[PDB]
Amino acid sequence: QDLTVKMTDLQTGKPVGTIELSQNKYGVVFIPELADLTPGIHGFHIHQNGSCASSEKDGKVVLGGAAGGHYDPEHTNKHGFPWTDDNHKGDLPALFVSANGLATNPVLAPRLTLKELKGHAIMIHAGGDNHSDMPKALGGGGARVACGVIQ
Amino acid sequence: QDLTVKMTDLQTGKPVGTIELSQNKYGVVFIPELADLTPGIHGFHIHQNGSCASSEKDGKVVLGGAAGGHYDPEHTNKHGFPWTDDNHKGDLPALFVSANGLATNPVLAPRLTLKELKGHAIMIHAGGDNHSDMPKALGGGGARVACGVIQ
Ligand SMILES: [Cu+2]
Ligand SMILES: [Cu+2]
Ligand SMILES: [Zn+2]
Ligand SMILES: [Zn+2]
Repeated sequence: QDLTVKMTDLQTGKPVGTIELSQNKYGVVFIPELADLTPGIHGFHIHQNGSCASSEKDGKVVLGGAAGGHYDPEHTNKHGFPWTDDNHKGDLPALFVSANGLATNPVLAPRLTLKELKGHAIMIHAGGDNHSDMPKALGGGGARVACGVIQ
Repeated sequence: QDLTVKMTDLQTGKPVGTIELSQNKYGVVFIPELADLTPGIHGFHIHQNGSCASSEKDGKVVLGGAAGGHYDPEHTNKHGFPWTDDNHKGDLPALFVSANGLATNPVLAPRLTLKELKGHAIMIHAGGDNHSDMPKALGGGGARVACGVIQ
């Protein structure tokens, strides 16, 4: 264990739980303890800016848009797998949400370190993540439903 | 990519798809392409013996029991996480099965290598995997539903 990240639903504004971040010899483990999520597989990524506030795009509101794009320190400008290097370092494996709307399945990011995560935002999307920009950009994650700033 | 493992349902005996095994700098990636599985999270582990045949335990039939216990080359005799060392090296992250009964979400095992996998069995269980022997042994995976021998 190490860091505790408070997550909040963007649409409702109410807290949905926390995610514990820990560093180990194989990378960063994300241990979720969230509730009230839509059952299924969800896009899960680290974003650039440390904010969950809404942004604005061509006259339309973007929930959690202030977080910016996917954390991409090497400027790959591509969405990929958590085990591939030529893509966003913030690409995490998808988060599993069971029928009861709970997310407790831990996940690991081999290309990340805890230290570099400080000041960034953890994002959970409505759609899944096929780890590619096609047929849909950013793995088809779609809108941002839950978000939290890494302290 | 590298190896293709044919998976078959133990109860029905009919094929359920394949799992592609590939080696990369971070470990072994398991890319599933399975169908006809019960929606939800499933225990996913590498077992000792290279057989999916049934075994016998105190007069009761054990589907896929010929596969033996979880691959544990260091004899830890404990069930754990894919990123912890003091437990079965065959402990993989859980497999996600969507509502449509399909399993396509790729998963990685940082403690494994392709070469050592040859001759072992890939197992999918009915229950999930909380990566511990409690409250239920072997992460609560329960019975074995799908199995395949690594060539
Ligand atoms: Cu994202
Ligand atoms: Cu098993
Ligand atoms: Zn990305
Ligand atoms: Zn095990």
